[PDB]
Amino acid sequence: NLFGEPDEGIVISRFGMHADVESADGDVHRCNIRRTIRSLVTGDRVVWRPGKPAAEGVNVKGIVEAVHERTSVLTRPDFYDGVKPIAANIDQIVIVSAILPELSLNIIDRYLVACETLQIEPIIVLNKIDLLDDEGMAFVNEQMDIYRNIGYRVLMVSSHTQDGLKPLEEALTGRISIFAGQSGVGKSSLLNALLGLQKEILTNDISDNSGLGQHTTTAARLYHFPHGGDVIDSPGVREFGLWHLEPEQITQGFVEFHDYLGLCKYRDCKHDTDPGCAIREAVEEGKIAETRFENYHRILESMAQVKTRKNFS
Amino acid sequence: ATVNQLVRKPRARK
Amino acid sequence: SMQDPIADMLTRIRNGQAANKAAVTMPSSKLKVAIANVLKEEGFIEDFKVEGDTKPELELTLKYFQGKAVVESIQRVSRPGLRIYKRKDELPKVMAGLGIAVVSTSKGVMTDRAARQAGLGGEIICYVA
RNA sequence: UACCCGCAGAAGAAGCACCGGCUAACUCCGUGCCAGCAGCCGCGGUAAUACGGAGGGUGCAAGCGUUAAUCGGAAUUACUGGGCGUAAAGCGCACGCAGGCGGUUUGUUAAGUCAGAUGUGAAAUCCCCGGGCUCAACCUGGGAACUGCAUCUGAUACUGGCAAGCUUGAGUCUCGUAGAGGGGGGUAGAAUUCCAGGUGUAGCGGUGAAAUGCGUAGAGAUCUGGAGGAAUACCGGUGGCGAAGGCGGCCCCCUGGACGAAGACUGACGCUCAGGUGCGAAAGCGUGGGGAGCAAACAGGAUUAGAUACCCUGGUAGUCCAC
RNA sequence: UUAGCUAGUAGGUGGGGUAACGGCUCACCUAGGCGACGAUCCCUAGCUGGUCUGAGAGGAUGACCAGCCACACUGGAACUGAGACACGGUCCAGACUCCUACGGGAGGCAGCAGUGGGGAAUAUUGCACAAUGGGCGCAAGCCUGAUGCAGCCAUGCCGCG
Ligand SMILES: Nc1nc2c(ncn2[C@@H]2O[C@H](COP(=O)(O)OP(=O)(O)NP(=O)(O)O)[C@@H](O)[C@H]2O)c(=O)[nH]1
Ligand SMILES: [Mg+2]
Ligand SMILES: [Mg+2]
Ligand SMILES: [Mg+2]
Ligand SMILES: [Mg+2]
Ligand SMILES: [Mg+2]
Ligand SMILES: [Mg+2]
Ligand SMILES: [Mg+2]
Ligand SMILES: [Mg+2]
Ligand SMILES: [Mg+2]
Ligand SMILES: [Mg+2]
Ligand SMILES: [Mg+2]
Ligand SMILES: [Mg+2]
Ligand SMILES: [Mg+2]
Ligand SMILES: [Mg+2]
Ligand SMILES: [Mg+2]
Ligand SMILES: [Mg+2]
Ligand SMILES: [Mg+2]
Ligand SMILES: [Mg+2]
Ligand SMILES: [Mg+2]
Ligand SMILES: [Mg+2]
Ligand SMILES: [Mg+2]
Ligand SMILES: [Mg+2]
Ligand SMILES: [Mg+2]
Ligand SMILES: [Mg+2]
Ligand SMILES: [Mg+2]
Ligand SMILES: [Mg+2]
Ligand SMILES: [Mg+2]
Ligand SMILES: [Mg+2]
Ligand SMILES: [Mg+2]
Ligand SMILES: [Zn+2]
Repeated sequence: NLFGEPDEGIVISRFGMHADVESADGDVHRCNIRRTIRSLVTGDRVVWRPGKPAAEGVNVKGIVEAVHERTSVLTRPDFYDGVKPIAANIDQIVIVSAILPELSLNIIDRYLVACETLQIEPIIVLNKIDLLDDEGMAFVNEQMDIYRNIGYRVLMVSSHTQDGLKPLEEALTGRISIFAGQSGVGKSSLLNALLGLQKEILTNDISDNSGLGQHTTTAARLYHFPHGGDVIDSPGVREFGLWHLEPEQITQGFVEFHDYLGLCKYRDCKHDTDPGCAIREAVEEGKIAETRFENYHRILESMAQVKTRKNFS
Repeated sequence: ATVNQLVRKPRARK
Repeated sequence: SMQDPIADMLTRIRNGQAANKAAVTMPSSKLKVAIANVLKEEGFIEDFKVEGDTKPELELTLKYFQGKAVVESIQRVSRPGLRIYKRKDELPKVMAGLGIAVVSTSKGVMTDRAARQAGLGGEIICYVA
């Protein structure tokens, strides 16, 4: 009770019982939430009132009353958790990966399917590239040229080398960015080399395994660019929620496969066991790499095994 | 239960 | 083991009374005769006989109503783990005076009704309810 | 001063809490899981007797509610008057001191207990019958009570002590029977793996499917021979033995308990157990041996979103023995 | 989640000591004493007749009344006297405050009220020796913040309008 001025501000982080709300000038001011709020995410503009200070100048919390409309939203379902939004109100996502512990290609493919359902442009960014040789660097560059023909910008950086940070910052100003990736892929290290942020906490960095990666940093913490825009950190995520829509939308989740539709034999096609698939003929031609095609029906065979019990929102 | 047990130690009042 | 033979005596009486047994036997002693003779004179049992001199064996004849237990329940009161003694005016009654309480005093074994004219107290043996 | 006479006129003299149930009393409006309420149960997002207000009522009363504290309810530390197969609880088991308890017959002691009496348990408080202050509170007469303790005289059934016993408790002997009871020392034959030789050829191996691995230096398979290690098929079964954990090829040696038959014999020698004492699955630890197979960690290959686990090919510690 | 404690300690002789017995004290002699029926150590607490609760057994507690013990700023010591190791007696030390001419002295409200302070919270800086009890004295008489009273505090009980 005894609330303050209704105004518009940006929520810094989410802590369940309360949230960190930045004001219209840059004041870190933690607030709790209203009981009728169905969801609140990182970086969501809200209506809020900063309570009332009991001591003169010393206030404890305020409240967050209302939530504005969403521009975008990042909803990923989960077994026995349901559809949960992670972040919202964003224009650009930056897929951040590293060569250690692994560099998979199936982790890349289903963020592409999600961003086609959100009208967001993902950017492939590799880290930890200073540990490889030029024979190994040329092969990973060859594996990313397939991701360059399909229209996505590929910038290959390193935190301990500061290579290619300046072209990474030029296309990133004026927008908010999720640094999506797996556990221990160099998310927190790239936050240190771009921002110049306050070095007194500067992150939680424990990723030490035998051949694996650890997710030490939590869900999302908000900061600001020196030029403009916001950053959104991501958890170490190994999950794939494809409970959203039909497999017709899986065909729309890939860029170069748009221009090859309507060219096969039948009006409906599984594209794996059907004779005369023109998409399969494009892979056999070599204009589409077979790594993407074998992973494509791996997505379709994944929906033969995730669908099994049932789930609905 | 035994009376001879309570000779050594009575019932412990909380 | 057999450390309270009066409690062993009351165990054999209560079982055969409920299990429709016509007659029971038990090892005899001087004190078991001094209790069963009182129960014979108070209408609870019928007769008792002695058998054997180097192995004294006491016998009791049971008693029924229409096949119903005459002695419904009996309660050993004093015991070798805890002795119970009362005075001539603190003698407890059984079922407010219906049942009898066997109390052994210096004038022999008698009831609390018989201890009023005797005016003595001592050890309570059993509540013959 | 109490007390009493006289005067005037209802004149000077009633509030608080509750009202969903517990727990006495019901409707209306406002508010909209917000505000609030609340000892418990839990009430209130569009009809709330539970919030706020009004009407009316109920319970008390010159007081009424609230908070804090003690006991009762609470048999919820159970002497009266609780439980321990699964709700919390029977030590993993055994020996055994102190301690508690103890068959049967007689005599004795009168310790415990019981009977009677004396002394004492200050008064006040409480209880019984009274008296007094107009009444009550309060004050007070006497009695009872203070279930206590000490001493003396008694009774001897029970408990205790002493004395003499008795044999059914508990033990002892003989003749026997059954058993994977323990310890020690030999020994057997399959099977596994390794090694040697022979014949013999393209796969063996493994899985849901494959791969790692092995093999033309001839694997695998078969046969002969040898070495080492650990375990004992069938018998073998709610079968047996042991205090328990447990214990299984055969044979010898040492040794423990259990049970039955016929008598003889000691005469309660007994039961129980806080500390104390020993045994006590497997893992693990120290020292020195030993090494097949199996197998933490780990190696490698599939699986997968990742595989750390599952699956497979290997493999150290450990599993073996002594201390 | 305290198991060993104790050398004047346990006992004896002799001397000393107090009103009385006694390691109460001293020299000597003995090595015992205490203790799983709780010695010793630590923490807490005045106790009892009682009050309250409870059908009773029990349980919690010790204000007012009465009995006893301890204490009188802290610590120690002795005198006086029949009786004190002495609440309004003394001496010494420490602490605090006051007076002072700077060298010194004075003082003990846990007596009646009353102030400051603490805390949720507890009173008038009253009257009287009329009665009762006590002190002194042959008595008269004097003294008594004991006590008898009064005021404040709906603080409790009871009664009335
Ligand atoms: N050699 C090298 N190490 C790098 C580079 N970038 C990051 N690292 C190291 O990689 C580790 C992982 O970095 P970190 O940012 O913590 O990973 P993360 O993805 O944020 N982890 P999390 O999932 O917990 O948030 C760190 O030890 C960091 O120093 C790089 O370019 N080169
Ligand atoms: Mg991080
Ligand atoms: Mg009602
Ligand atoms: Mg109200
Ligand atoms: Mg309404
Ligand atoms: Mg009144
Ligand atoms: Mg309470
Ligand atoms: Mg109780
Ligand atoms: Mg119970
Ligand atoms: Mg249980
Ligand atoms: Mg057991
Ligand atoms: Mg005689
Ligand atoms: Mg009295
Ligand atoms: Mg009297
Ligand atoms: Mg009286
Ligand atoms: Mg009257
Ligand atoms: Mg006897
Ligand atoms: Mg073999
Ligand atoms: Mg004989
Ligand atoms: Mg070791
Ligand atoms: Mg393994
Ligand atoms: Mg070892
Ligand atoms: Mg002397
Ligand atoms: Mg007084
Ligand atoms: Mg007193
Ligand atoms: Mg004194
Ligand atoms: Mg003094
Ligand atoms: Mg004084
Ligand atoms: Mg005073
Ligand atoms: Mg104060
Ligand atoms: Zn097709």
